[PDB]
Amino acid sequence: RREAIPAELLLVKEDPSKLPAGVLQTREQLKQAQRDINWAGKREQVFAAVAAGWHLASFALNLAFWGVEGMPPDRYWPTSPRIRLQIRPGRYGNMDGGQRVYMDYLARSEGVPLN
Amino acid sequence: LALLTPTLLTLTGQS
Amino acid sequence: PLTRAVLAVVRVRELLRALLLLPFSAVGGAVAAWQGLFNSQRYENFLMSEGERIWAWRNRSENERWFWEVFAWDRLIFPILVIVAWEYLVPNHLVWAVLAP
Amino acid sequence: EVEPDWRSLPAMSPAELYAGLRARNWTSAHYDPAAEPWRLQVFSCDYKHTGVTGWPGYRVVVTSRGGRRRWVDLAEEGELVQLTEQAPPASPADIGYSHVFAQLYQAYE
Amino acid sequence: SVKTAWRTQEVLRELSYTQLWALVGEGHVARVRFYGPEKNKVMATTRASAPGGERLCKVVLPPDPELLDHLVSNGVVVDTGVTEDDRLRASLLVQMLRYTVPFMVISGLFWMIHTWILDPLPN
Amino acid sequence: FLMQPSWDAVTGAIRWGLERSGLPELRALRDSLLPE
Amino acid sequence: SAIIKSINNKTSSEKETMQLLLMSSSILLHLCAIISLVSISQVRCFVKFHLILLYKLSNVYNAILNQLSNKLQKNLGFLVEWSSDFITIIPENVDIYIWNVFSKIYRTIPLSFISTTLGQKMVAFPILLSLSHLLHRRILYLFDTL
Repeated sequence: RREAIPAELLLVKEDPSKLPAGVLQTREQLKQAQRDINWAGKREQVFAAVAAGWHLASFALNLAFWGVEGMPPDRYWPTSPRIRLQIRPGRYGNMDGGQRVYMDYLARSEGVPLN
Repeated sequence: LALLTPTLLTLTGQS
Repeated sequence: PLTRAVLAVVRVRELLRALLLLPFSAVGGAVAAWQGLFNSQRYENFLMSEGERIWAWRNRSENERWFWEVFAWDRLIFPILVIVAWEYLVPNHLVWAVLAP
Repeated sequence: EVEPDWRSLPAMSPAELYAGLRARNWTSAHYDPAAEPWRLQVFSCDYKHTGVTGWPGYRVVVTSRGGRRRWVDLAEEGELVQLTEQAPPASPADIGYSHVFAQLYQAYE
Repeated sequence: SVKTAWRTQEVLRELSYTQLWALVGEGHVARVRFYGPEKNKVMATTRASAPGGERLCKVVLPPDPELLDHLVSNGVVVDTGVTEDDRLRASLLVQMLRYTVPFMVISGLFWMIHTWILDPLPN
Repeated sequence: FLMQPSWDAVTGAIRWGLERSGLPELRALRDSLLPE
Repeated sequence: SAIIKSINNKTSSEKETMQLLLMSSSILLHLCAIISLVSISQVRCFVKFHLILLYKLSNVYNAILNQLSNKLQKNLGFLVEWSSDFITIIPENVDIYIWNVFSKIYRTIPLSFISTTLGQKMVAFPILLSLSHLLHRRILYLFDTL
C-alpha cells in the first residue's frame, strides 16, 4: 500500500518575465562564470607547478653535466684547496704518533672497513 | 639594506 | 578449436597489459636512445675537436683571462663599491668622512 | 557571487572610488542627485593562508548603468579615520578602506 | 628655445606647484603617479594637444586637501605601478623561495653520492 | 603540502604512516613481552 | 610577502633590480655573520672539540653497525688530537671531496641566472654576462675564505 500526492504541489511556478531588470543571466555571462570557476580551480596548482618546474629544469641541466669529461685543467683553480690557499703545517702541534691517527682517518674515509 | 630601509619602513607606519 | 581461442584471448589481455604500460616503456626507450648518442665514435671525435678548440682559444686570450680572474673584482669593482658605501653611511663630519677612511 | 578573474578586468584608482562615493553621499558637500546607480561587491580573500596568490585587504567590483564592471584594490588601509569623518586625507594616495567604509556608512543616513 | 639646442636623451622636466595647478586646470594633464617615501612626489604626464606635446614633469605637491577634487574634476586619471601582473610575479618568486631549500638538499645528497660511488677516482 | 612543505608536516605524516603500517609494533611489544 | 610587496610597491625593469638587491644583501649578511663568528680563536677551539667528538662517535657507530651488517651477510686517545693542530690529523682527500661536491653543486649558476633574467632591450646582455661570471666566482671565493 502507498499514498499518492499530486506532483503539481511540489513543482514551483515562476515567471521569467516578471523578474527585475537584470536578474536573469544570459549565455555569455554563464560561460564567463564557468571559465572563472575553472580558473579558480586550477590557479594554485598551475602556479605551484611552474615554481617547481623552474628548479626541476635547473636540476636536469646540472645532471646533463655528469662529471669532468670535457673540462680541461685550469691553473687559477687547482683541485686541492691547500695548494691554492698556501696552507702548510709549521713546527708546533706536531705529535710524533699523530701520524698514526692520520693513517686511520685516511682509512676512515678510503672506506677500508679494516680500520 | 640602508637603501631599502625607507621603503621597508612603511610596514610599521613610520617615516 | 578451444586452445587457439584461449591463447588468442590471453594474447589480447597481455596486449591490455601492454596498453596499461605504454608510457613507461616509451620513456625507457627514449632515455635509452638518448644514452645511445653519447657512446659512439662520433661523440669522442666531437670531444677531441672541442679539446682542440679550447687549446686554440686559451692561447689567444691570456690577458682577458687574467683580467676576469684577478683584476675585475679585487682591484676595480670592490674598492669603488667600498668607498661609495662607506660615504653613503657615516655622517657628514670630517673625522668620519675623511680622517678615519 | 563567484570571484571574478582579476587579471582581465579593468581597474579604477581608489581616489576615483572615493570621489564617486562622495558623489552619491547626500550628507556630503559634493553630492548631486544626477549620478547613476552603482552596484558594489566587496570581496575578502579566503585562500590567503593556503597557497599562492592570496591578497590582503579588500577588492571592490563596481557595476554601472551600462552593465560594465571595473575593480579597485583596497589593500593598505590608508589612514585611520572615524566613521563620521568628512575630509580627504590631504594626499590622494592615502585612500584605504577606512575612508571608503566611512563614506559607505555615511551614505545610508 | 627649442630651435637653439641639441636633442639630448629627453629627461623629466620640473614644475613647482602652480604651473601644474594651471595645467590641470586647463585640461591638458593626462595622468599622474604618486611616489616617494613620504607620499608627496608626483610624476605627471601631459597629453598630446597640450603646448609642447606629451612630456613628463616632476612636481612636489605641498600638502593641500583640495587637490583631489581638482584632479578628479578635470578627468585626470591617477595611477599606480602595481598592476596585477607584478603581484603575480612576486607571488611566483615567493613560491620559488619556498622551494629552494629542499631542492638544494636533495641536490647536495645526489652529488655526495655521485662523487662517492657512481663516479670515483680511477685507481 | 606540496605547495608549502615543512618539517612538522613530514614528521607527523610518517608518524601516521607508521601508525597505519608498522604500529603493530605496538603488538610486537607484547610479542617481546612473552619471552620478556 | 608583505616584504616583497612593499619593495615592489613603493620604489622599466626596476622591481627586479630591487628584488635582486634584497636577496643578495640578505645572503651576504648571513654569510658575513658566520665568517665573523668563526674568526674568533676560542670558537675555533669549540668547533675542533665538537669535530673530534663526532669523529669518535661516528667511528663507534660505524664499527658496530658494519660488523652486524656483515654478520647478517653471514646470515644471507683523545689528547694526542686535542693537543695537536687541526690540519696534520685530517687527510687532504677529505677536503678535495668537499671541494668537488661544492663545485659540482654550484657549477650551473651562470646558465640559470642568464636564462632567468633573459626572458635597446638587449643592450644589457653584456651586463648580465658580467654579473653571472662575477657571482659564480664570488660563491667560489666565499667557500675559499670560509
